[PDB]
Amino acid sequence: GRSDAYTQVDNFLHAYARGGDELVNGHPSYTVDQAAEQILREQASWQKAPGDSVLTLSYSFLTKPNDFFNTPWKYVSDIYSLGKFSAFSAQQQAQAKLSLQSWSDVTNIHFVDAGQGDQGDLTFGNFSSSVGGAAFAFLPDVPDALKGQSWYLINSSYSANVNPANGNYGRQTLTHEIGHTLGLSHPGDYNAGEGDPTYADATYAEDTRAYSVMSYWEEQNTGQDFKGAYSSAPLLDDIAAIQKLYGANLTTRTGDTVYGFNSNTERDFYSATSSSSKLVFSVWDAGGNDTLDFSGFSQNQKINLNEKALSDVGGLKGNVSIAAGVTVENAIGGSGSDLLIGNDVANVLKGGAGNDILYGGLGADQLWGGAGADTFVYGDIAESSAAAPDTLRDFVSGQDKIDLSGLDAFVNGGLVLQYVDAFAGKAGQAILSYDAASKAGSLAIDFSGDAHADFAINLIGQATQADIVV
Ligand SMILES: [Ca+2]
Ligand SMILES: [Ca+2]
Ligand SMILES: [Ca+2]
Ligand SMILES: [Ca+2]
Ligand SMILES: [Ca+2]
Ligand SMILES: [Ca+2]
Ligand SMILES: [Ca+2]
Ligand SMILES: [Ca+2]
Ligand SMILES: [Zn+2]
Repeated sequence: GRSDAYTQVDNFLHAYARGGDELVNGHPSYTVDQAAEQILREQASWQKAPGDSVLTLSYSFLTKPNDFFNTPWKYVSDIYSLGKFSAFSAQQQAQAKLSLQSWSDVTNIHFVDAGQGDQGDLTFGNFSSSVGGAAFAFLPDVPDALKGQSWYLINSSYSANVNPANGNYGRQTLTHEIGHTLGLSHPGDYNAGEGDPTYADATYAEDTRAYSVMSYWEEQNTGQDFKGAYSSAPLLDDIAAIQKLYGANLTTRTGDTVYGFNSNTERDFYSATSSSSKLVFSVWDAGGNDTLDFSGFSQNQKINLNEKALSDVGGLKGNVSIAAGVTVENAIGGSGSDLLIGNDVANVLKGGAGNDILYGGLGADQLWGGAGADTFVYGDIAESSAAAPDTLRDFVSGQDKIDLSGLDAFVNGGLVLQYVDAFAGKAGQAILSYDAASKAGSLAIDFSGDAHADFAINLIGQATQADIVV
């Protein structure tokens, strides 16, 4: 009968489900693509210049008011005044460049620094009198006089935009408004709308800050919890949306990249500096052997390397995701009791201290449970074919367990394992080998009864029959 260990894997594999025919939060559930289509509903976009291979947009920081500032009412009907104008401070400029970069990392856009003034295709400036919210931008389908502008509220009472920094609202607002200048709309409001909306007014359930920085709804609405932090860079649905517009950037991080601790992506939102770090990011990577290093956290974590899946990293829930079309290969857990689930390719999963549950999935994985009593789960024989078997690089009999309880053959077929020394031609025969010389163990099982192993598991440590769970 299925074990608790296998149950935890199955549960997390289906956590944060999207696209179900069901009504989630009284709203239809959209897939990543349906969501992208919704975010792009206005059909606004920049046109790539003649002879340019990539869309090239320059940006500049306004030094004095422009036409729209002086005469807002000539463009936006109900804006009589914007208060006092002020230029972007040094911090706002540095942070604005990091947000711009986070967009160019995922699409084919090359941002050029036009400096101080009104010469850039995208301009940034501050205003002091709110017209409703804390900032605003114009999509690229407006007359040339307005195209590319984004404005941010700064005054004695509202200070969120004064010091943008990794993880805070000020930084997300920059990323959000720039999104607008690039062509992205809020995930909702167009068919109708009002003055005081709530998440109840969302078009689809995944319109929350866990899937799109363009949303205004808390991630809690969908089950995630970033504990006060805000994503500084584009999230799962934003990447998909911006990519339909300007294509996927296939030149980004093509080397062997590490995300989290010991990061080599010179990006603040992909790096963890201490155990107290609150990470919130969606991985976009175009190539190489990559690792999600979450070694520094002591909390119980759940990591899923499948694309489009979210993980509960460092104390937060559903804070780490992997974009569509991305293959991350390895993951390293921390000292807490973790759940690491791999994807279709060969993965290196390291549970570290604590009692972990490792699920390699398809491909020949290298599973390391590390200190503690770890469980290595399997739910399909093809996950460790005899042709391309897994390798348990640090098995410890009487401590670690190999979990086979969720296989169909056992849970439905009622197959019983008979430990033989040679395949005779009966289904259910298993040979537990072990060369004391190399200290290399082995487990082969013939499910089809044709005297040939269908499922195999290499080992480096001793595996007794009392270690295998069915
Ligand atoms: Ca890479
Ligand atoms: Ca990769
Ligand atoms: Ca661990
Ligand atoms: Ca795998
Ligand atoms: Ca462990
Ligand atoms: Ca162990
Ligand atoms: Ca496998
Ligand atoms: Ca066979
Ligand atoms: Zn907005």
